[PDB]
Amino acid sequence: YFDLEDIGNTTGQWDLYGSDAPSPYSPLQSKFFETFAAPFTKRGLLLKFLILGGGSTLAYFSTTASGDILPIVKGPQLPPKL
Amino acid sequence: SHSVKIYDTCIGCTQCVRACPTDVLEMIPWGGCKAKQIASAPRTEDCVGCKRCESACPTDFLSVRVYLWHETTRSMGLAY
Amino acid sequence: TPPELDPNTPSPIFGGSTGGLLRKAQVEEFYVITWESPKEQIFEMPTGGAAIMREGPNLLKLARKEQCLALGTRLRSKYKIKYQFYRVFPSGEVQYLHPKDGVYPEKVNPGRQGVGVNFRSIGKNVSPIEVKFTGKQ
Amino acid sequence: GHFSRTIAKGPDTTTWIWNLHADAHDFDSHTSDLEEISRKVFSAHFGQLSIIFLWLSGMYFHGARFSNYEAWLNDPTHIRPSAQVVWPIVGQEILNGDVGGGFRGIQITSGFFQIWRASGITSELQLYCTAIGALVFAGLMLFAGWFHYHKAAPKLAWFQDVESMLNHHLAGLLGLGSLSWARHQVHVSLPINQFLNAGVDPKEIPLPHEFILNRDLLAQLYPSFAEGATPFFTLNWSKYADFLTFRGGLDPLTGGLWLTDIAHHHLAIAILFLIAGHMYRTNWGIGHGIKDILEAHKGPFTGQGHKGLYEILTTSWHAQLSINLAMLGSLTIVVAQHMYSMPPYPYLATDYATQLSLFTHHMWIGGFLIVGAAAHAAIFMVRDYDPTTRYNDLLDRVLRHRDAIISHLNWVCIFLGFHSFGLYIHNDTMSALGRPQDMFSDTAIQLQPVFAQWIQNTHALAPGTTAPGATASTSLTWGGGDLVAVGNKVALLPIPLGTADFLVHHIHAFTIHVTVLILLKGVLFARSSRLIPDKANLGFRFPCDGPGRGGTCQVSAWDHVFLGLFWMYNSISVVIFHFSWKMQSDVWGSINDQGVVTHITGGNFAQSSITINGWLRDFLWAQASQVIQSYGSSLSAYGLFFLGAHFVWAFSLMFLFSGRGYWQELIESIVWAHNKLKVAPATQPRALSIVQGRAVGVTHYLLGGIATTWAFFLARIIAVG
Amino acid sequence: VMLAFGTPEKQILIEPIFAQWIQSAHGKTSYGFDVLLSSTNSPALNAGRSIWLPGWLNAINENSNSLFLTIGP
Amino acid sequence: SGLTPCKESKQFAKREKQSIKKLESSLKIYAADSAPALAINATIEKTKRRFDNYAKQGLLCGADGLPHLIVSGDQRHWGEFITPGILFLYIAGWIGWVGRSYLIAIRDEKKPTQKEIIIDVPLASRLVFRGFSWPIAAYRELLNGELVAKDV
Amino acid sequence: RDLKTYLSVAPVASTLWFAALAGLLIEINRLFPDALTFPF
Amino acid sequence: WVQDPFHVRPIAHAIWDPHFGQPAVEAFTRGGALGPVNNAYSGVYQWWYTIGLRTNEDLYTGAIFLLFLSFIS
Amino acid sequence: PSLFVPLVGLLFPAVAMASLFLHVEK
Ligand code: CLA
Ligand code: CLA
Ligand code: CLA
Ligand SMILES: CCCCCCCCCCCCCCCC(=O)OC[C@H](COP(=O)(O)OC[C@@H](O)CO)OC(=O)CCCCCCCCCCCCCCC
Ligand SMILES: CC1=C(/C=C/C(C)=C/C=C/C(C)=C\C=C\C=C(C)\C=C\C=C(C)\C=C\C2=C(C)CCCC2(C)C)C(C)(C)CCC1
Ligand code: SF4
Ligand code: SF4
Ligand code: SF4
Repeated sequence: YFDLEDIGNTTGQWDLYGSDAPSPYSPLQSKFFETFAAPFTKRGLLLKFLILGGGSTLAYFSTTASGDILPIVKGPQLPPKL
Repeated sequence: SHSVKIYDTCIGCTQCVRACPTDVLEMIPWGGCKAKQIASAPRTEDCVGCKRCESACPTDFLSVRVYLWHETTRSMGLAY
Repeated sequence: TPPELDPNTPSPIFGGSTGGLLRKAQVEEFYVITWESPKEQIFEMPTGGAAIMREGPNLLKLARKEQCLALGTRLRSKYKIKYQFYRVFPSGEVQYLHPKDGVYPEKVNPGRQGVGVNFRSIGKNVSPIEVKFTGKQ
Repeated sequence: GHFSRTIAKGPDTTTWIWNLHADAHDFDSHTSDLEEISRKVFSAHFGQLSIIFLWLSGMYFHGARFSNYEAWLNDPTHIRPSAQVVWPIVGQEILNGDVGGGFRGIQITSGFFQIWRASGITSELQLYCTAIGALVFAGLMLFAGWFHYHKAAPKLAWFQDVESMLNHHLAGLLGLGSLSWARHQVHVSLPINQFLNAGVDPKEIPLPHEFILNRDLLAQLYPSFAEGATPFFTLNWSKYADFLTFRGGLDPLTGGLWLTDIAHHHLAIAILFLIAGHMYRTNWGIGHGIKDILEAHKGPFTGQGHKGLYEILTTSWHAQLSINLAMLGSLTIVVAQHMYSMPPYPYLATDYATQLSLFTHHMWIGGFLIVGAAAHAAIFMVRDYDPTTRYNDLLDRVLRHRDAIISHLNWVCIFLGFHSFGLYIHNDTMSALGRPQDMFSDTAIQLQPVFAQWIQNTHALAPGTTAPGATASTSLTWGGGDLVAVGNKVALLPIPLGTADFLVHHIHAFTIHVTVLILLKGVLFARSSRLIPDKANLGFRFPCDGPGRGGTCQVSAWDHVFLGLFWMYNSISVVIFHFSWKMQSDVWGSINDQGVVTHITGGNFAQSSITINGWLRDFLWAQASQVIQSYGSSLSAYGLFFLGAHFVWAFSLMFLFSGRGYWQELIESIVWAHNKLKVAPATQPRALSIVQGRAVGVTHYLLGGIATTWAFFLARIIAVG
Repeated sequence: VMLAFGTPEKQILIEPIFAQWIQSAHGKTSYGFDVLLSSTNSPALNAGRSIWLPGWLNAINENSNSLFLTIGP
Repeated sequence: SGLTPCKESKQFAKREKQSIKKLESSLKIYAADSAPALAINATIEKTKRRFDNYAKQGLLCGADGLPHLIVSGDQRHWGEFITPGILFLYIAGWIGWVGRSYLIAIRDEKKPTQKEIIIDVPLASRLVFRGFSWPIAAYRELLNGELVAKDV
Repeated sequence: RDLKTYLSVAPVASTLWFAALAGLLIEINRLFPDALTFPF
Repeated sequence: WVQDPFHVRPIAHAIWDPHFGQPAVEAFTRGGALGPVNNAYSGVYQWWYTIGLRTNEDLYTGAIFLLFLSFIS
Repeated sequence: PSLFVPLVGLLFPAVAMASLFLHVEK
């Protein structure tokens, strides 16, 4: 009934489902976020920061009192033939 | 895409064409057999490689041979 | 032969399905098929079930090409109906395939060109050979 | 192919022989004449009934001449039920073992002994007659099929009158059948068994017919029978309540349901099926047009609905067969779970060997039939689905959003699989690393099945409150503080539900959902698919459509039944395992003088069935010791069949992991060796077809697998129970 | 079958007499075979000329090592 | 042959006694004169008999106390393999020769496959006994026991 | 009556043949059980 | 291990796993090691001892030499 | 010491899997 070689888009599911909403905005509080979230918006630079943020994992394990790394002590079993 | 070939050992029974669901083959005027026809493979781009054509061939061993080569969406038979 | 071309035609009655086009159509390709019915009949429709055929030009859009032929080969049987389908593309364009020659591929026609015909006969193929090609040229 | 002329034609390859049997019963492929088919299957049912009738005759006959039933009757607690005897040839006689009663025979698990005691049967004389009566019936049934195919075959119009058939089957067969049996109970079963429970001895029991003739003998007990006029015609009915009651629970001396209740049950069931029998329209006005009523239901969601169904279910056998197989199988399953929880036979629950094998047998039969529903449902789509002539609309939409249903069901299985099997892999890992606090256990982070525990709680407090007439509970698994102990064995006991019980139920949720997925996917996409737009033209049983499209192997609806067949095995196989361990661990056992109960495995289910290693050790490795140590004893055959099944099973993997292209090329070399020595058969040897190799594969897999547990279980409970 | 039937004396237990003949041919004095390196007169064992044989023949008749174990049905 | 004959065996002799005692244990609960009685006692005599026979015929018996067969070809133990083996090949050939003789007779004329699925031709004219002398197939070998179509 | 014979001449023939073979073998074993050798 | 090849278990390497519970670290502490280790079943101890390796220092020099051999490859 | 390295043996998969992903989609 409605196929138009002119517009190939409506013909296909090209249309954004009504879930799209191109409406206004949100409060001015954004002016704050835009200021402090800027260094993480660069990409690639952020890729690196997070990977080198893996330096946290090293720091957290080099220093860790309560993970089972001690026997605590025992007298070991010989044991099948010593 | 897939590579299909026809051989002069054909007898022009046209069953390979009727078997194809994508329309990869067709009949051709020729002087080699009594039917004076021969299979042709012009549209290999639409070939999916299912070998339905081979299972209709009556020649002692196939006159039409499908050689599965590079894969494409059409050959992969994808609808998405 | 001159391709007839398709402009606008009504679609057959159906009501919807989940086997229709999806994204591929938008960005790669989609195939449409046209056939004329002497009666508002009922046909199976692949990728779904039950659709009324309609009477008139009848235009349907599908994907994979094969879906169109399946319908077309069922359309030629059961009902004595002629049909034709094309590949739409995403930016207009007019590629018309099948019948093409205007006479069915199974029926021998006068000027087609062989394309990939080997006059050697099978079993007489060679063995490689590190050079380009496989020997079934 | 005897059935078809071209098929019969001539044999050129061995494939002809395999085809001949494969399509022997495929009646709708031999003719397009619906009447001819219907006539064929109707006669086939007679031939079936003859075989099962003959089957029954042999069970009664063997019970008479080759059994120690009489011996078992006087001492049911520690006499082993045994029918059939083995001739002393090539060392066979070892299978004849001590079963008590001074008799040498193989211990049985069919449960006929418990059935016969309930029926009030006392002598081999009585069993002898019933065997002959069955044979006489077998002669009739076989003759009846010959008469209705060659002499007087019904019209298609005859079979199509479904209304008349419905009315009868759920009234003439069900109602009067229940009623007729209800009479035998209170006149024969109840009187005689009442004596048997008083330790009177069978030969000292009067003959059943003496109870019927003179009321005197039957009236001294159950004194409601005393009145000749009977209070029935007075319509007070309160007086009758002595021979029938709503007591429920379990008799503490015989361990079965009170026959005092089953008689009342059938009395109700009978007329309930007699009334419901008067529903559909026939000839004398009063009744329903099922065609009309079906049409009435329609909906904003369904649009036209059910319209046209009556046409479909009156012209397509596969449609009716699928529905029937789906529920007859489902019925067999609920039968298994009702006979274990509510033991209906005298000295049945006490006989642990019979109960395990009864529950397990019904689970497989029920499981198989349901899988068969998938097949014929798919066969209907390929062979009988025609929108032009028989549109439904319900079927439509379903086909319309079929990519939706499967995709969702696909997700649920992944959610279930993770949230079932994953928990076990969690527990297996936390226990191996030495941290049981972490595991999903009753001792650690517990996942209590409070919903199931709540339903059981209300069943316990049901008698008196929401069930005044009920003196006791429905089943003692819902009892609370009750305990029945027949002999030194425990008949039944309240079954607890813990975190270990939460996991296993979620595994059954899983296995069933996946089995549904595989089967349902094959039915909907039986005709068309994005991959194969014309699958319906390839048929229902075809191997493939070539290596094209990346590979289209097992796209057939047949192959979906093939894949779902293994999964139905995987499914039940773990239900029966759940049953076996739970009953042995928390129910079955011996009760002492003080009242202390010791179970067979000693309550190790709760903390050891939460681990995979726990099933592999505390269950398999532990409970196998019987089967693998049965050599030189009466259970010798089970040990062999245990090994024999492991073989036919690994033998299946040969067919399943390979293809026929290899085999055909191998045969070529073998045919050459034959041609050299003039020993080449004119019927050229061919490999099995692609589809047959799958059929051969799954059969042996199921056989070897099923058979292997059979020997597992039957060796376990006999040596222990 | 017979062990199931409780009759292990009906088994087919073929003695690997060919292989046991090889073992005796190596120096094992088990079995009554009288073959090379364990026989009564031959060019083979005396070709030992001490050296390997005395230390090695000690090793073959060791009931502890895996050097030529005892074999059967 | 570290085995010492079943006669001077203490294990194989002990094994006999062990088996019959277990059988005797079973008849104690049935009371003689009864059916399960003979069946047990009949089993016992067969047990004694087979143990008795094995010692007669030789049979070496290992340390385990069970007879071990010797297939080396030793004349002392020919009855353990060679003589039954000769008997097998005889019947094995006989079957082979009769079967081959059948498919050959069928091939000329008729529909050959008809005879294969259905053989309402029994031993043909009289083909079975032809196997009584199969070994004379050695003389069929010097002529045309094999077809010359493929290789030699 | 030609018909019954043929009927008995299909794969059933195999059952009859193997039943006859089994009977022979079993009876042989009755007269000579526990045979581990041919001693004559 | 060298000082008593009969009654000591060779050590492949140490174990370091955060998922290990205390009973795990417990059970795997063997061969006179300060922490949980794996009992070597590759027979490298017998091989290295037989060819003449007696100290840890010797083992290190071999590791360095192989690391160097790995480079020139 | 040995409690610093098995994690970089797990930082490495994070790095490797990320890099390879970029390589294969390019
Ligand atoms: C009384 C003797 C008798 C005779 C001479 C015939 C003769 C015939 N019948 Mg009839 N039939 C009979 C009894 C008889 N029948 C009975 C008692 C029934 C009711 C079940 C039938 C139901 C019947 C049907 C539905 C059909 C025939 C047909 C035929 C014709 C073809 C034969 C055939 O089907 O192929 C094969 C011959 C066989 C004997 C097949 C074997 C089937 C039997 C019942 C197997 C027994 C079950 C077995 C024990 C299962 C366990 C196996 C276990 C060992 C593994 C032929 C004229 C067919 C026809 O008319 O052709 C179009 C046909 O459609 N018969
Ligand atoms: C309600 C009962 C019922 C009825 C009346 C039918 C009827 C039919 N079925 Mg169905 N089926 C059923 C249940 C039923 N089925 C169930 C529960 C399943 C799931 C397992 C199936 C799965 C199924 C498939 C996949 C197919 C059918 C097909 C058919 C049709 C013909 C096939 C045929 O002749 O059999 C042929 C009989 C054989 C080939 C014998 C095979 C050997 C058996 C399986 C071995 C059994 C082992 C034995 C029990 C134990 C070992 C014994 C041994 C060691 C001696 C016929 C209409 C076929 C069809 O195309 O429909 C038209 C088809 O392909 N059925
Ligand atoms: C336990 C499972 C199993 C068994 C028994 C076999 C057996 C065999 N395989 Mg197989 N295979 C298997 C699994 C198995 N395979 C698996 C999982 C794979 C990977 C996919 C393969 C891949 C494979 C390949 C690639 C090949 C084989 C081949 C063979 C044959 C080798 C010939 C031989 O040694 O003895 C002969 C036969 C046997 C030892 C078993 C026969 C079974 C019994 C003994 C027959 C007696 C029947 C008895 C009377 C029962 C009657 C039943 C009754 C209902 C009638 C043999 C039949 C080769 C072959 O075909 O050589 C010719 C070969 O090419 N196999
Ligand atoms: C948190 C605990 C509370 C429980 C609520 C959540 C659990 C139950 C799941 C909600 C499902 C909603 C059912 C609506 C009741 C319902 O089914 O409505 C039925 C509705 C009615 O249609 P009509 O009114 O047309 O029906 C009449 C005619 O159509 C037929 O003649 O039909 C449809 O919804 C069509 C679309 C199917 C809807 C598919 C959803 C299927 C859910 C799958 C889960 C099955 C669970 C079974 C467990 C035993
Ligand atoms: C002496 C002896 C021994 C040895 C043996 C040997 C070592 C040998 C050999 C052998 C050989 C190495 C042989 C060979 C060969 C060959 C050939 C080349 C063949 C052939 C054949 C044929 C040709 C056959 C045919 C036929 C017949 C005649 C019958 C039937 C079948 C047919 C028909 C199949 C031992 C010591 C062990 C034991 C003791 C004794
Ligand atoms: S393989 Fe399939 S698509 Fe290709 S030529 Fe053959 S039938 Fe056509
Ligand atoms: S099937 Fe073979 S012979 Fe027939 S038309 Fe095709 S190529 Fe020619
Ligand atoms: S191997 Fe078999 S199933 Fe797979 S593509 Fe080839 S023919 Fe089809």
